Amino acid sequence: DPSKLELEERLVTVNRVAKVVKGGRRFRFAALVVVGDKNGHVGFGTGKAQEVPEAIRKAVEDAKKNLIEVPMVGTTIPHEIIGRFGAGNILLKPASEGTGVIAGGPVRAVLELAGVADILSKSLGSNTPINMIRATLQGLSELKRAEDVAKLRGKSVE
Amino acid sequence: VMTDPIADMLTRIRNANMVRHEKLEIPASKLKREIAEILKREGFIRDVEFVEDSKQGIIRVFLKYGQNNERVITGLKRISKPGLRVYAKSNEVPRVLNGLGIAIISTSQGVLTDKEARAKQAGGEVLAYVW
Amino acid sequence: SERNQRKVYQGRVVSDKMDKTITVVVETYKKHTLYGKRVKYSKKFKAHDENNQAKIGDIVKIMETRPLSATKRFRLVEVVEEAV
Amino acid sequence: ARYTGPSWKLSRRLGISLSGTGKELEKRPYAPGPHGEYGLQLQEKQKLRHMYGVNERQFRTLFDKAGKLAGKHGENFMILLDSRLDNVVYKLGLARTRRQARQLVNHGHILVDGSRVDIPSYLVKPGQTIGVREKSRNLSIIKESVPEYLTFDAEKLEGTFTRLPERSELAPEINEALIVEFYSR
Amino acid sequence: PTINQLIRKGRVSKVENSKSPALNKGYNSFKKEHTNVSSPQKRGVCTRVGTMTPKKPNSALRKYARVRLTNGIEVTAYIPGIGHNLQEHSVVLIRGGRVKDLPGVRYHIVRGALDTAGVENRAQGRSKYGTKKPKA
Amino acid sequence: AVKIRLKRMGAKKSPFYRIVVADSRSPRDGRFIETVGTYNPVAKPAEVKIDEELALKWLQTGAKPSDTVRNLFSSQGIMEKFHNAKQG
RNA sequence: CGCAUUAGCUAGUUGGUGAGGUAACGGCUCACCAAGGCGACGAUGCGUAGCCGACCUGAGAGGGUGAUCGGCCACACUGGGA
RNA sequence: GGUACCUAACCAGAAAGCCACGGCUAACUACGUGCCAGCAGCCGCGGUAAUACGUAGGUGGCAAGCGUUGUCCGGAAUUAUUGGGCGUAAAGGGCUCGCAGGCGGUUUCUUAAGUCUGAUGUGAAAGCCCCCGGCUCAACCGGGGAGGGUCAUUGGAAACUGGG
Repeated sequence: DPSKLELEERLVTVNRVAKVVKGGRRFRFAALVVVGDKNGHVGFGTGKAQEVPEAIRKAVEDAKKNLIEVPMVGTTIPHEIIGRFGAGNILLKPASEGTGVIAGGPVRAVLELAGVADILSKSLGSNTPINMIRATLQGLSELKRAEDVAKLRGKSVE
Repeated sequence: VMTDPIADMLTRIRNANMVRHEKLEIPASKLKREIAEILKREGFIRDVEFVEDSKQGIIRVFLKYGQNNERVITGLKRISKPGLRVYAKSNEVPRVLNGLGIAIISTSQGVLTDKEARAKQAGGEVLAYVW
Repeated sequence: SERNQRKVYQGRVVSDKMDKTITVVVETYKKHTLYGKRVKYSKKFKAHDENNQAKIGDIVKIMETRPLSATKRFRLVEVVEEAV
Repeated sequence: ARYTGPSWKLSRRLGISLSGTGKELEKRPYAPGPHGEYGLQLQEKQKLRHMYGVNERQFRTLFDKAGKLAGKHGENFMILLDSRLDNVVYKLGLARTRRQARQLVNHGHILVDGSRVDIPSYLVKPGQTIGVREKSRNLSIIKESVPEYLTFDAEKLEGTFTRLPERSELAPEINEALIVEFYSR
Repeated sequence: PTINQLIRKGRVSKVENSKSPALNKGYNSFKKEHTNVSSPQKRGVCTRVGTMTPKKPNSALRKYARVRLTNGIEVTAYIPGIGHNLQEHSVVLIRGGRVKDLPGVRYHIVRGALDTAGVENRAQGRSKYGTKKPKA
Repeated sequence: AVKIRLKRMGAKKSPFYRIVVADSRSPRDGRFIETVGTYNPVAKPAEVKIDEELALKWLQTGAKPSDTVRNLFSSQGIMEKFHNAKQG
């Protein structure tokens, strides 16, 4: 849900894209955007428009519809993951306090808006920003919370 | 021909678990029985039952799904393989998903989990990871 | 104190054709450095056998000695298992 | 080298008061010249460097040395930087600016446990007593000119570094994480 | 590949050959053979000095020299800067640096070193052109 | 012969020595048998530290101390311990 | 270490029996007898290289180097002998 | 070597350059030039509004240095063991039969070569790292320690792999 959280947005990129028509070419602006509370909710959008500022506003709305919840133990994630989304392939390893967000490009946008402060990362695959962020979010969706596992397994968190 | 029976058991689980089957039936062995006993004691499976036969036996495993049809087993990997074994020292005994998952180590002390083995200060053949 | 020990190796005979001289082979598993798979390595050794006891096929023990020729640095100790 | 140039345009470029007073940013809080992520990381490093007034090579090595300590890398990196004697002199109030505090040290007016230290970049340790030398007890600039990690006595003109700061005492304008990021490239 | 296949026939790394291969020889007069010694510049004698046409879509007269190096290799070099004093028989110093648009030109003549004079009336990027600091 | 002597370590105008047992033919700062202690003549007073058990082990094997080493042993009371051992 | 666009190589060679020689074991040498020996786990040939503690780079695995300092080897116009 | 260091007197006096500024990449305007002169690592830039050519002012990054070239490693999960692949992108032997080699169902006993574990010996010094201590600081230097073996020797455990 997005109307109770107060989200910062970040523009990842804006490509000019181009459809062939009878008398030439229709150019639009495809804005890719991450948004997050900086307290464990992040998500991204695209917008396409004829002018850049609108393409961004469309993308921001889109990101607010498609948020996810990031599990966070301290200032890091619970455990190592490799988030794949077609050729996108992001390793995410948990890190000690004071490490900082050692991560690259789009992946950084996601993690910094998510509100992870200490993480290692590496783009092991494609760097096409859409599928890098997809992959990153696949990763963050597949992080397991240690309380939730303990209830699954019928054990203590200890 | 069958080369890794342990891998096969892990794969059988993985596959059954993927199509949320209720139960599956694995041709038995002593080590497969021990693996399955671990999975139960760690709460990756509901039950295991041993059916005896003229051939090798059968292990019936009963998969464990939480409410919301959530899988308890996310994954299982074979580590030591026939075509390249892997052994761990006691200090190098692997943590799996930073403690949420498990590693099954065949040791002289016995077939243990990572927690188990690390307490007894043992290493051994790292059979599989389960998370 | 007691004597220090020479190296002992249990191997298989692979020639007896030389006079008083067997060519034993020792097969051991050396790890590959990079991969970690163990690989069968064979090391032949010439050993000295005074009475020509050991024959091609036999599983013999040998012990290191002073050089007994250009190549022989071992003597036959025992014939642990005979050939078929 | 040291930077001897204008002190204000640095404040104005960074968009913080490096003096701590505000006065560089009273009339023209915008970048020098006619046009008033890598950027922000660099901005933050240049913030902290220009504040304390050290050259990059010495700053990058003071950061490498702080990494070896136990805790947060950025946090411990600010702590040593604060321990520098020119800064401790400036914090004890023996000098009006860090550039005066440097010159105080560099020209050998300062004592550390009774003995002359003429090195701004000297890294002062807890227990150590900063003082003025007897030739320079009546310097104009000292008479003219305090946190809790320090203690001072304006009668005797001698202070003490009683503890390490702790980070809440240090400059809160600085996002040290960014500088730890700056260096991780 | 399978592990066993790697044990048998391992991985083979590629060869990464020099961007500047005339710098990477020497020459031994007494033995009459090439040495294999990397150098950061070389000396050589201009056998010809002229102009070349760049490959399209670029267009200019690009000032080159045809140099015979100390190691006895003969190489085309570019002559950077505006305006130069190289004739045949000038002793020059070549560095590494291909000129992208000139097919055959893998080296730049160093301005201000040996017989190559500095660029006249240059005032920014002087060091790159071998030019002394104008005032005093 | 085996000697006990000083090996020069330290830096240009600040020598520091380790007292090493060494064959005579070995190069001064090169090959040695055992380290016996350390002499820092630069400090005031010259800081000397010697591990007797070895020093005596090697005196009684008949390693001869170099002139300065001899005098360093004297001041710690080794040479006495060595002389009294040959009697009692 | 590289090379199979190097596959055979060896005939004091491999072993034996004596003697000689050496500080010393030993084809080390010689005579005689035997036919051996090595090699697709790469012999042999060709090319390249002093080796190591270390050093540089790297998250690490690894790659690269082997200046200075320390160890070991080799060499001293060139080939050979005492 | 009257050298370090120290004390006294005098003077801001004698002591800042270098590269860059379209993007990558920190930091922009004007004039000149007009596919020319030139720039360039790459994408490329230059035919009248050139933030990319040359100059000037400024700005930026460093600083007694700053750039350039060469060479090595990284970035290159880019020879991939860690860590890649092979329908169509490079990549399934034309197909067999097979020697070596690699790999091997289930139970139990046993050995213990693998494997795990203990002790001992050794893996020089210096170095690296750690903790201290000395030079006004640092570099440097020193002391104590740690690390490092496909290591030797000798005891244990026995599930797994290998014998029997």
